[PDB]
Amino acid sequence: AMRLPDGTLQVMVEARARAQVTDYIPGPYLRARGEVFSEIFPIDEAVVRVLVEELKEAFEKYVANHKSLRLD
Amino acid sequence: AMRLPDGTLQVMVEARARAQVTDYIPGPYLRARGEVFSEIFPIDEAVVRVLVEELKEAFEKYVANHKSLRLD
Repeated sequence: AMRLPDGTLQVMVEARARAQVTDYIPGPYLRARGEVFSEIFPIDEAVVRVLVEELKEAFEKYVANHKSLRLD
Repeated sequence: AMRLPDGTLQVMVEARARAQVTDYIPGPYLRARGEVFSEIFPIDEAVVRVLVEELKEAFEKYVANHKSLRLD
């Protein structure tokens, strides 16, 4: 984080995990707590790899259409 | 500035940017009160790079084929 003497405070953040909200407090301030973590992983990743190849093909095709999408 | 006694002036120029007039002051001579210039900046020139060649070929193949305009 870097500070600037102009009334605008800019800070960069990175996402690491998720959280759940069950208890709610009328803010300000707002306070909650998570109960369980919900996450799943792919199974039999051969089809997942085929889908990844198709997604890469789609991304490559989209790159070839960057003549008007304004992207590097 | 190089002059002749014939009422005609030859001056070489190099334009910087277009200038507009908001309030006109009658003369003679007619004087104009300038304001902030209407300037632009290039952002995300990736599309501009393709546009440059697309615009270039249109007259590059024209002057080469059609010669009545007689451009260099």
